[PDB]
Amino acid sequence: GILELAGTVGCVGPRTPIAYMKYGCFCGLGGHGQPRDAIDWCCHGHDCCYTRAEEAGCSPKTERYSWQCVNQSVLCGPAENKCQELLCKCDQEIANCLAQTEYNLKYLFYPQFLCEPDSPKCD
Ligand SMILES: [Ca+2]
Repeated sequence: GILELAGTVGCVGPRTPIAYMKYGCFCGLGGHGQPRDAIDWCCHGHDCCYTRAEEAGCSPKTERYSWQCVNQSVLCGPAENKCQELLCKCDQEIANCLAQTEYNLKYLFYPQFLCEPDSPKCD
């Protein structure tokens, strides 16, 4: 859920999870176009992961799962069901992806209407 997502990102990265609430073309609700930078690419991959999760009958925004932060690393506990395993994997992935990125203020609160119609395909 959003709680785990915020927590996992906060656990590994150098900045507040809120820094990615509205950034570039993909960090934030929905998203399309050309990912503006490394951070935006992390969000694109995360959007893709969440979509796969949603198609599997999971609820990315609220489905709770067990995890732990040890030495700034996300540990996904033994998953009970597939959805818990998938979501933790998704959040763990974006948290790791964002950890070594540089933040570009020009993309903070970037106007979504400037984002192109075509987006990169999901893996
Ligand atoms: Ca998004």
